[PDB]
Amino acid sequence: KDPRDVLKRPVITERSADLMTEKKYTFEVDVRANKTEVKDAVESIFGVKVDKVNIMNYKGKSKRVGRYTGMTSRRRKAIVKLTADSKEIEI
Amino acid sequence: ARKCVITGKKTTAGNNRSHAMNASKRTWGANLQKVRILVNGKPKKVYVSARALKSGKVERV
Amino acid sequence: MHVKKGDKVMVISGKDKGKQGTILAAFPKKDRVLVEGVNMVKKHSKPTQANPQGGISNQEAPIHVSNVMPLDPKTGEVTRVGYKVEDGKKVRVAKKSGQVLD
Amino acid sequence: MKANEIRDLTTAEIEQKVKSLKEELFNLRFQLATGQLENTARIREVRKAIARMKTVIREREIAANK
RNA sequence: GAGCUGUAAGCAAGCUUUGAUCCGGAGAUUUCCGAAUGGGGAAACCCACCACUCGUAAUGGAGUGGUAUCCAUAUCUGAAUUCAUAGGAUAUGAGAAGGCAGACCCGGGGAACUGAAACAUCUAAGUACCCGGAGGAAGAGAAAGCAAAUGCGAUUCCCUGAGUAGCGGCGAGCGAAACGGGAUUAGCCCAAACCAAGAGGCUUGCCUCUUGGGGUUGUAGGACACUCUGUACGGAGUUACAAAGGAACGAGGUAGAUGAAGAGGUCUGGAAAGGCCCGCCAUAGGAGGUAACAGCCCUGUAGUCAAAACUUCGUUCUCUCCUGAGUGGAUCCUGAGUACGGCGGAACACGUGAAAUUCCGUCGGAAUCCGGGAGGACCAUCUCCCAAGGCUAAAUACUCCCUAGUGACCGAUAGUGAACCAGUACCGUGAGGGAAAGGUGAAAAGCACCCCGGAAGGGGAGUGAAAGAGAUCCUGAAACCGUGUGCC
RNA sequence: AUGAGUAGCGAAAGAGGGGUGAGAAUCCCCUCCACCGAAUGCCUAAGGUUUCCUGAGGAAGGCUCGUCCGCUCAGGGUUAGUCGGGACCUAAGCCGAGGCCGAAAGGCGUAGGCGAUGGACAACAGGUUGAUAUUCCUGUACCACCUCCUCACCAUUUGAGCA
RNA sequence: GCGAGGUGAGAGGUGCCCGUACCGCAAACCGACACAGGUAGGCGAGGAGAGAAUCCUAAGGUGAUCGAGAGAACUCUCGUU
Ligand SMILES: [K+]
Ligand SMILES: [K+]
Ligand SMILES: [K+]
Ligand SMILES: [Mg+2]
Ligand SMILES: [Mg+2]
Ligand SMILES: [Mg+2]
Ligand SMILES: [Mg+2]
Ligand SMILES: [Mg+2]
Ligand SMILES: [Mg+2]
Ligand SMILES: [Mg+2]
Ligand SMILES: [Mg+2]
Ligand SMILES: [Mg+2]
Ligand SMILES: [Mg+2]
Ligand SMILES: [Mg+2]
Ligand SMILES: [Mg+2]
Ligand SMILES: [Mg+2]
Ligand SMILES: [Mg+2]
Repeated sequence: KDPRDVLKRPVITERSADLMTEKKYTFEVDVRANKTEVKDAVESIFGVKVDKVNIMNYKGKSKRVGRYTGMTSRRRKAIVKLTADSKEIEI
Repeated sequence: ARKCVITGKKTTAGNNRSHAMNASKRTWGANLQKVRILVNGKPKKVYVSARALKSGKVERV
Repeated sequence: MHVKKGDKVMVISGKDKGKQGTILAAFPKKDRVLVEGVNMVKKHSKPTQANPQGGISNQEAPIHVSNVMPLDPKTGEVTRVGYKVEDGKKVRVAKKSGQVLD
Repeated sequence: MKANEIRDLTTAEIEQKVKSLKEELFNLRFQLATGQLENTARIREVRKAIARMKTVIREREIAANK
């Protein structure tokens, strides 16, 4: 499979912005990707050196619009720590 | 099941009848007997009705 | 529809009966059209991000497509519409005179 | 890229274009997330281009096995 | 053939005459679960093995394909045991599995309430229900028939026979069939005698099995002998009668095309399709929509056309297949654990009865052409058929679904439970039960602006024909709740 | 509708001073007082499933009020080789290739599997956010496996080594 | 049995999936309720005390989602006669 199927989009939040000072980048990834796949994808795509990947699953949030109610999609969030002597990611 | 492999004789339902004609359900069994016969030309012992054995065409092994 | 954007049509029904005008926009899903100068409505617009003043706007409202007829190129009278093939291309013809509209 | 143009390439050439379009789509999804993408219409066009190319590749594979 | 990017407003960014959106035919893709089938599992999740590929020094990681069971075919091995066999391994399979249309069909099992004014025989009823097999139909079907005539000629279904004959604690009830009139029509193929070939038991000149020919019936037919005759000239056929295949053409289905005639004048009106006065078209005065009721405003309708592709039927051609008449009565063949019988049950309208006929379990058990069965116990005579093998279309049953339509059918407590995001909300551990809820306007023109208020909600002003049409927005009854007051 | 402005408002100590606000007995802060303290504390199941944190709101829900909330609207928040579970094991029980039995459907059962509530198993201290922490950060460890490498030793068909 | 390359040490490297928020003797779970009920297990301090009893407290938590008066009959829960 292609590396660019694994990473969906970056997470841009106060928490993720804070982590970008410690050289950690938060991504939303495919729900079936393991953290080894995430590690490989980031290196191939961005040409960096990944120290470790931490990963977590998020449930769908219950949501309501008028009478109709439904679930948001569940997500899989990977925090990618780069090595000290690595190039940073540019976005 | 208790069904003759050759002729197909099996249990069948019907009524028992009292003298006062009260009807109650019951079965008639085939008179099946364990005998060694050819099954696909391979002698197995299976249940066959005595009636199917009566002829003698059904040879025992 | 028997008319399309750009055609000059005469309004045959409504308050603006008898008025000629150009089709500014067609809405085939609703069978309504926008005719220049016909069926003017006074929209009460609030101030918005686009328009900061707001105000009461005069604005064309759609009319049902069956209330307009194209004009005959010859006479300039209303005509029903027909179709003929011309150079391997279907065109509308003015049923009254016979000449092509577009 | 209309289908006619796609069919004139070789299978190797087409799959490369798929990779190029995947690079384009990937960058577009990143721009959207950061609020830096103006032409949102580009995303759907690129997706359909990839689909178009995959369709042509798969068409050839099927003609080969037959 | 000019807009489009669904409901669904809105903002955004775009696409389109170099033909978009949209409509139809045929393809591609089609995550995971589900018969679910690599293994497991608390469905929609987890863990593997084998090849090939990506990536790492390597491990770890990733992608594609294969990997259930049973059955069939082929091959290789072959236990206790000697040959063998069981078993095991490999390959090959558009083989089976599961679902449903709550229907129709054929079977395996099979109630009770209830009726009998109690109740057991009986009824309800072979119904409900459970289960299996299926097919577009199913079952039945080409006389061991119906009958009692100068007879009929497969089966199925409709009318009638007839609520008759009958059955029945002769109670409650149950209840035919044949003849007659119709729909539809259609007939065939084997087993055996015999011939030829081949093989194994040599059972030893006999027999069995296997191929092809032959042959298919009843005042008998066939084999076998005799002649006559065809060997395709001619006949048939994939719906039985053997079984697949291909063309050409016709008519359809799945998108569409074209399609006559009034903005007629005038009167109200917010708006004419209405009123009044005039025309015109009609193989078109079906219908829907359009600012009030339209044959002549729009989509249409009558009529006449249209298909790249897929699909249905039909007719021809190709193709495939194919002998059938007469005379003999030497001998031979004409369906065996069968028909039938006793015992125990069941089905026949028919409850064991005088009980024929059909089916099942158990036991006994024929004739076989000088033969056999039936005609309601049974015998004799006569009449009619030839069982114990198979196939067979049409007329018939039913509708979840598709198309086109119809109604002295409903019109929001009605009609489907469900006109509305309904098998939803809610209730239940679960099977399961199961609602309420439609209407602004022709068009959002959905009330700019001002005043009181935190807002809600109001009062003006505007839009509109109408706001006493302002979002639970057509009409707005009664209960019920208030305000004012003429009399008490 | 009547009953009716009636019954009830679900065990319990609050008081005052500031703040916010259109509005405060009810929300926030301060002070004192009071209650639990083998719990009314801390942790962690089953279960719930976003109720958690931040900001905004006061229609409805909250037996009063409301500026407030486990409510409404927006955002955000869950980081593991070592913790618990699976790539480990099995009990009861369940399933079950062939198989046995049964009108049908099915029942039983061998091999073989599944199945914790048990067995086995490698990380600790401190720090840190509004919301996570043996998970992130700092320090110092440990377990299994792999070899582009280095060193040491052994042995190459009674031959080390693995098993 | 397998086996020509092996064993030990060091250096370097690899280590996947699921759960992780919050309540959990409670207003969040089971009781139709923000319900005097029910809910396994671990920790569970001081004085007096045998004690996890009892009374008052620590850590920590809490002041209970209608109030202000009045202080009749009667009712309930108590105290003394
Ligand atoms: K009109
Ligand atoms: K009504
Ligand atoms: K104590
Ligand atoms: Mg995790
Ligand atoms: Mg009775
Ligand atoms: Mg037309
Ligand atoms: Mg017309
Ligand atoms: Mg009107
Ligand atoms: Mg209704
Ligand atoms: Mg109206
Ligand atoms: Mg009272
Ligand atoms: Mg209280
Ligand atoms: Mg909170
Ligand atoms: Mg309140
Ligand atoms: Mg355990
Ligand atoms: Mg926690
Ligand atoms: Mg006293």
